[PDB]
Amino acid sequence: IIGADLSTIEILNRLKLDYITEFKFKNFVIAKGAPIGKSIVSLLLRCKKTLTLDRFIDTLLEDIAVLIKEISVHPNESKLAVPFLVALMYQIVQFRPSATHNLALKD
Amino acid sequence: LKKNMVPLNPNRIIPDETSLFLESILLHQIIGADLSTIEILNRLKLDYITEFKFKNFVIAKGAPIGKSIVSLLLRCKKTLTLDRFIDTLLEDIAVLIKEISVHPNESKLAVPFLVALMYQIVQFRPSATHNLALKDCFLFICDLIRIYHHVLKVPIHESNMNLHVEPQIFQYELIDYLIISYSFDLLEGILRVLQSHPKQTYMEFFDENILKSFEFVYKLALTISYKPMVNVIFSAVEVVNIITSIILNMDNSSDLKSLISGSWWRDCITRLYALLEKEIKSGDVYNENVDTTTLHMSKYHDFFGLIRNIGDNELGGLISKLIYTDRLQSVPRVISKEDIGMFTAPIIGYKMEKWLLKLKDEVLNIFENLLMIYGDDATIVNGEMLIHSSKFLSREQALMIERYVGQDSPNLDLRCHLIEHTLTIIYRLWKDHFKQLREEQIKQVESQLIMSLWRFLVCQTETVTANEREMRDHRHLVDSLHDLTIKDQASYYEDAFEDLPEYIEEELKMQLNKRTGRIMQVKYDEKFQEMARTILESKSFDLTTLEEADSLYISMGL
Amino acid sequence: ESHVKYLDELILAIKDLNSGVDSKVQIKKVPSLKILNTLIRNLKDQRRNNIMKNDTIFSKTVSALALLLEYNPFLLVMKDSNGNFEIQRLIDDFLNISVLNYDNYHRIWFMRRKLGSWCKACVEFYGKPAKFQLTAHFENTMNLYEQALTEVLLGKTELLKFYDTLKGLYILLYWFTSEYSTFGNSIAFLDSSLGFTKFDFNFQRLIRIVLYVFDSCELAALEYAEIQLKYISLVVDYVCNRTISTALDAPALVCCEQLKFVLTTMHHFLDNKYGLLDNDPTMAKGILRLYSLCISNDFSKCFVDHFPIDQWADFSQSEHFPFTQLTNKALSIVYFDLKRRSLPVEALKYDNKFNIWVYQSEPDSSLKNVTSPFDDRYKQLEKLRLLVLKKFNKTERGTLLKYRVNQLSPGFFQRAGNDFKLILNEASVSIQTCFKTNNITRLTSWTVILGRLACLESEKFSSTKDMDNWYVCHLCDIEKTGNPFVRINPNRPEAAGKSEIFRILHSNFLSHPNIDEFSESLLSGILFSLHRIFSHFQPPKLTDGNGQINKSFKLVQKCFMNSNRYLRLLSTRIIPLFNISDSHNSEDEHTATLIKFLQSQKLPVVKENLVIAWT
Ligand SMILES: [Zn+2]
Repeated sequence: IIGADLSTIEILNRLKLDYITEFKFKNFVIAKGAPIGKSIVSLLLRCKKTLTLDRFIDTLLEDIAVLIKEISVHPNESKLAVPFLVALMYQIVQFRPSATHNLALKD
Repeated sequence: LKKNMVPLNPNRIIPDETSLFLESILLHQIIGADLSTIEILNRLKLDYITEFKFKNFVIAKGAPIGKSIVSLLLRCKKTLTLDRFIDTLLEDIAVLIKEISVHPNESKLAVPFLVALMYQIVQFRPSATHNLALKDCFLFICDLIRIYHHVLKVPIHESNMNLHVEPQIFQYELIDYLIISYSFDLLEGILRVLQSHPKQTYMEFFDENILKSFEFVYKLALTISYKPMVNVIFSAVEVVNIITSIILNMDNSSDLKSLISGSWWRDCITRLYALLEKEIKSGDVYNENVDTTTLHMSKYHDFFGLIRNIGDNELGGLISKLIYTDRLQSVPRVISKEDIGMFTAPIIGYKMEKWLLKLKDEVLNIFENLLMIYGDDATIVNGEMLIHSSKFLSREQALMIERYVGQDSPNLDLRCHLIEHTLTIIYRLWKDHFKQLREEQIKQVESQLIMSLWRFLVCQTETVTANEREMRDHRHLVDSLHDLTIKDQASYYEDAFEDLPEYIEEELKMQLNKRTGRIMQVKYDEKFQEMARTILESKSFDLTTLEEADSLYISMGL
Repeated sequence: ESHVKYLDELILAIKDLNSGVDSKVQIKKVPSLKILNTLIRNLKDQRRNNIMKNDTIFSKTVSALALLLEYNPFLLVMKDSNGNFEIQRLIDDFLNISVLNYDNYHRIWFMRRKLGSWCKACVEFYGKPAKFQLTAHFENTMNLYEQALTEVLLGKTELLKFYDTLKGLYILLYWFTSEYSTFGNSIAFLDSSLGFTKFDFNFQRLIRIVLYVFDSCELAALEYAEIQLKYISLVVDYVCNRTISTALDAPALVCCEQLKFVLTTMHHFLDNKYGLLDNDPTMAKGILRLYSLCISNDFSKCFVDHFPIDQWADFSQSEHFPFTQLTNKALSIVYFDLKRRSLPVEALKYDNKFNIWVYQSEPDSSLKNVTSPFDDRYKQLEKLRLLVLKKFNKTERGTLLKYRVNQLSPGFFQRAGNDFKLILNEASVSIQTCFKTNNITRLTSWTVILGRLACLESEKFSSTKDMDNWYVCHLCDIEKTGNPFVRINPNRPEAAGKSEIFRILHSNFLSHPNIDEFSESLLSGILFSLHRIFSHFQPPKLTDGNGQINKSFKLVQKCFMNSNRYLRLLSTRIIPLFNISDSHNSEDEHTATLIKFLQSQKLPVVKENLVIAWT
């Protein structure tokens, strides 16, 4: 994002979430003290092999959405990961607009 | 008209090979480590080099190193095709390994993972790695090993007043053991991807500096006066195998041979002779014992390495516990040295014997190769392949007959394959290279040559097997482990071993029978009886007189 | 049926040109080569369509040719002077029968093992002039098949030529993907030991070339899918037999990169929906075998990263995974085992019906095909599936002597078992009673058990050890450097006084009134067991004074001068055990007894082990 020193994934390599002790939605495990962007890039590498593009997109959308969701609805946890995950989600959406199926857009 | 042809694919997805290579770098992980290699390098900084830069490969002072690797990878995926992406990565990671290495104050923790990453870069597509990159990478890894000069130069025995009051720390020793072992493994990997290139282009790799640098590092690995690291001995002799194997399989073989002096081989082969006469005993592999006589695989370097899985990888958890994994640091995480070691299984000793017996098979295999290179006589095919190989054959028949029959170890067959192989290393030396078998050298081993041939010709009596009923009773006694092996192969892993039609297990009750004969040391194969017969009985040299020979034949029958 | 007697007379005709005596190899060109007319007669009686489909008159047909070429290694290198030796003529002719027998895994394994014998164990007689004329011949006939594989990209190729090109490349890659014992150093790209050769990168190049061809073409012929399954069969055979194959555990791998290659190759094979065919076990066998190599070892992460399975799941359908009922079933079992070892212990319960641990099933069923019970008669599949489902149980782990008592007295450890006094009495009642004369094999198994139990008796007062975690002996099985008789204890317990298994051994075997005819194998077994006893216990006194050689040293007299060399060199291994004691040998009289025994063999065939028995 324009004006930032690091890349968005490289900011998420510097973020942990220390109140959610174990995040997991669908083999998207984050540990307690682990870097979050470690888990994003693990999901990305794992789902490049498997999924084609229209499924790789909505897999990323629902997984990063669930992560934004339970970071958001929490009383004690800081929400610093959320702007960069929303910017990352925007980069996921607009990359190939023909490839993003519109039920993913609805959700 | 001709509606036969196979129709093409109109939407062929030729996969982007540099994307696959990017992904294989990003999820490269060495066996036993928790994090990936790039994900370990995200946790490493270098805080004495204040600014690293070679060719737009800037690392800051406190930045993660793997940040800069993945920045280089993403930046050079767009631009370079695969054969340039490879050598860009090779020279950039080489310059980073170089100036982390030649520095007085800086910790070298990044270096094992950068060497393992470099190995992953080399072997990914062996056709894509151009061999000038291989030449530069080979020279870099050889003088990288001469930088880490002291790892393969610890003395045999220490002072009596070498007090072991010391913090007893293993993390720096673990790092430079990983550096040396991954470096030798990378030398093997360079030469086997160079072995896969087309056979007209080996001279783009080899010059004077290649062979001088490997001569230094080969004298360094197969040591004489220092404590052996067995990890580098495997790779250092497999390099010599690749060298002899491509001298055999190139067309312009003279340029390698004219590039190699006689002193290179006669310093190589004496260390191979000193390696072939070492002992392989299960009960004291992993022991620390008397020097240079037992191949022993030290406790303090027991991990896998980049090609082959050599121990039980007891130091694989400590590679992951060498960093704090929630922190960006330069010095290592403290590993206590005497916490390891805790007694359950000597099966580990059996499989380490399996590797060491394959190592001796490797040594006498490259003997078998360089008989065929130097078919004419030289300094090196010079009759001491009667002395050392017949000493080896005689002792590994002797303590096979005295010690190993009925000891229910898996390693008996391979140990009686070695003798069955080294007879041929005698035999083609006898039949096809007699012009250099000097008369003074044959009588140095006239005991052991004749006795070793006699233990093959004793099997022509064969009043032991002669049937099927008691041979399977013998293989309950000596070879039950291979019954377990063939039943596990038959019920799980072999396509031919189901619905066995009473011609495929009547080959099994031929070959288990000849296997247990060859293990029981009576009834070897008839071909090896003939090869041992046509050395002693043949009149190329009078080993025995006619009244001394029948004194040997009466001790069978005859 | 018509020419089984013809081949049975032809093997006698081959063995009839042996020699004047029983020793015959004839490695040199004899100055009478008439049997090459039989050689031409052999392979020309093999490429035909009528009765080669019968098993026996093909197996004997090729066994006759192997017995011809075994006892005549000059026929291979006889230099049919076009430009080369005739083994180049033998290879490409031998390829045609194997490509005509592409589907039957018996008829190509059996051909390639003897093709291994014809170059490994037969062109060690020639070396340099005749190693490099067949290791170049395989490179040329492999260059030809990988060259002709690339002119199907330009589309002007044929179709049956495409078919037999794929099958011939399959057979050439099938020969070289055996274990190292098949092709030794006979071929210069299979040369290296340590599990990593020049053929490995070449094979990984050619399989990527044939996958590139499979991507480049487009065809839905059924038997093209049939020959397309054989490349993943070949790639699972490439990795399943470079394994070290320990005792009863998983056969551990040597190179993680080959596993990564095979998993990526068959995952690329499943992604493009290549090789789907009805009731064909091949891909299911590959998935189950490769998961069996990666159950809980160091390669489980290497399995789950390079063969990703959790993206074909689709729980909501009875067609549970996409591919085929066998492949979907095997992949469902692999998915079940991965999901089981993912979940914690408390999240899973024991079935008490199928004896497998299992998690809470589904809102749907989704647990049928994992335990349906298993499929049609594909005999390896259901045992692969039993191993995958039952390796989680963490029961009494498999042990060698526990195997050989469960192989002998079946179903023994349904009781206390690990208590030590009861197995001695079970062996005693089976060693005193249940034989009349029939067990000339079972008694040898009983005496190898009495050998191994003798060590396990010695490990108390060596009071912590147990029956289950006793893999091998620390003294009789593993061995160390130096003098091997420093390890055995002088003041170890005496055999008759404390070791009740020597009481068993003397009660049945050494006091039986027909020792000079047991059998040779039962003598060797009782000598092994007595070696283990006298290495773990002090042997009894060899003489009190009343003549009296004590029924075990008498067996050393009986076997030390015996006709076969095996009993001689095996009975010489216990002559040193008599020489090591105290309160029997403290003032050196057993030594003098063994000396005046070894000074009394003036017989010529005993000269070998005597020199051993002195030393
Ligand atoms: Zn024992």
